[PDB]
Amino acid sequence: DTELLSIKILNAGANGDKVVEGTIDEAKKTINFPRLDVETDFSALSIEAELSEGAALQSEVMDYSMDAETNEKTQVLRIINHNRYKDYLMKVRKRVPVFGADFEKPTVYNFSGDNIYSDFATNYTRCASYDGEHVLVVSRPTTPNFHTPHLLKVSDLKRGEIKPIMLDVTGVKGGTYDYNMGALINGHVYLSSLSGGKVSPFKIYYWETPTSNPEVIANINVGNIPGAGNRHGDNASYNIDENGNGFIFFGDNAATEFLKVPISGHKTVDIGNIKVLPSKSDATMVTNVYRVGDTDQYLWSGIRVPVTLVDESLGEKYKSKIAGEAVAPKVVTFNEERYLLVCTAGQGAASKASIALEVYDLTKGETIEDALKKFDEGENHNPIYQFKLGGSGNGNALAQTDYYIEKDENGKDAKLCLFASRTQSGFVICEFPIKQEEMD
Repeated sequence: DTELLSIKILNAGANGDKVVEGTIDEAKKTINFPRLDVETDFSALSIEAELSEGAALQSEVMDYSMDAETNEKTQVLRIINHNRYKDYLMKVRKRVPVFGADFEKPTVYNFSGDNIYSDFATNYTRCASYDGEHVLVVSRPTTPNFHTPHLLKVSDLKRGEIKPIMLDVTGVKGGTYDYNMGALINGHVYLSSLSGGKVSPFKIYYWETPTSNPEVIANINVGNIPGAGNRHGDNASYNIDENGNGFIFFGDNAATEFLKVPISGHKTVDIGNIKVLPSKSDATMVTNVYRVGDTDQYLWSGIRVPVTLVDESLGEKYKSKIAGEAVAPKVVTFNEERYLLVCTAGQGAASKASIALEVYDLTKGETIEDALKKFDEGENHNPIYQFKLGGSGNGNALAQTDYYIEKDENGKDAKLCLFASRTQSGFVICEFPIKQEEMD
């Protein structure tokens, strides 16, 4: 007959004691095995086989020596008898570690497109934020819902249940709009008013918990800020660390500047150190400035401002090629990879922006500047993941991003959860597992 009925490697693994079964494809005359530990002594693999009556292996020991660079090697396994022989191509492979999120396995909770969150169907809601536990919807009340700003518990939304938890907004008044932007940070809620001129109150409010009374933490007289523009609060980039320290950036409507507003201890706004930073008309009113990790650098982008690495005074360090009206640029580190999370805005009825959550791979490179350079230099500039929110271009295309990382019982990253929201399109939560070794 002359064939190989079964085969095993008897001495795989660091300790040369793992028995690994082979798969024989008789039509193709091939033999495969699951990938072996990289610590295996591949120079002398001992094998055991079942053959047809009378057939012998040439040898029971095979040399699959590979250099550290190579992950696979094929050798001929010959079976012989009294006058016949048959050659099989036997492939042995090393395990290859894998990193980051598996973007091929999204779990999506969609409140956009056909399922657009109702408050997001008008320009009376221009902001939403997410922290894994809730979604904050900064809705100004309007027909027919008349919803004030509220939270939605993520566990409810995953079951398709919309159950608004309204914030206490007693005394939350002042400004051309009482509220417009906001954020969920450290389990707290922040909201800011829209100041329509020098004399319009520019207020920042804080909720310790969802059921707390509101606290006014700032009431900024824009008229007392030398160099400030006319209107603030159309956009906001809240950068507040785990100790409640950082800056809120507020670009003026005319895109002449940003107000950099310092915050410490979660609630203390330093009015004596508000800085006016130069912006440019191409940023537009839809623009954001977000801190890279716990470093002293930030990413700035806008409608006609590609994602740019800048210092804390908005001094330009590196302009990347990531554009397409990507706004709210956040750098996410997850399971040893580094991603850029953006939402494309779609500002102007004629805009051709994707209107989408987009993720770009920025893994290769030491620093964020190196990573942006390496991205720019590569052949492929497509996002590694996209979720289109639907809708079309409008005149108030404010968009937000956020993320949350779930860790396992051992403190290791397990699940990457990404959020984007866009005015008049809605919001999405997209969850991804860590990659698993292609156990092929």
